[PDB]
Amino acid sequence: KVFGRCELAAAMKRHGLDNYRGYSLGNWVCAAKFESNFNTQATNRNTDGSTDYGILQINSRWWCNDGRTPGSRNLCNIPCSALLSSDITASVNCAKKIVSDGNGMNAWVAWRNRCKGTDVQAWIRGCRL
Ligand code: NA
Repeated sequence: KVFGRCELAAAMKRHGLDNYRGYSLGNWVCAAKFESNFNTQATNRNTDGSTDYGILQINSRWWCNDGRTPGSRNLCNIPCSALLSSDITASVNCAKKIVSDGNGMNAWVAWRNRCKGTDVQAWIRGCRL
């Protein structure tokens, strides 16, 4: 599923991402925009052999299990395929774990390089939230 901007914002808010760890909803929408283009099925292989999965491109080295990342942890205790569902619940729960790990949303390279410090409120403009 490819979410619309306001649809994803509303789903993220319902799942409790708005202001989670102090990151406004727009930060999460922006991160999903630049990580996956709002596509829940986005997968991207990294050179170290891990893969990023889903709307928030959660990595298989630490957070999910994909059975093909030797030496990997599965801290969200979830199959990586579950981060590709049209229902983003699993991705959000895992992102909550990720953003609490120490470096906040800097865990997402696209958020740090394309969202951090920008007018992230633009990402929720016009949404009935
Ligand atoms: Na893993």
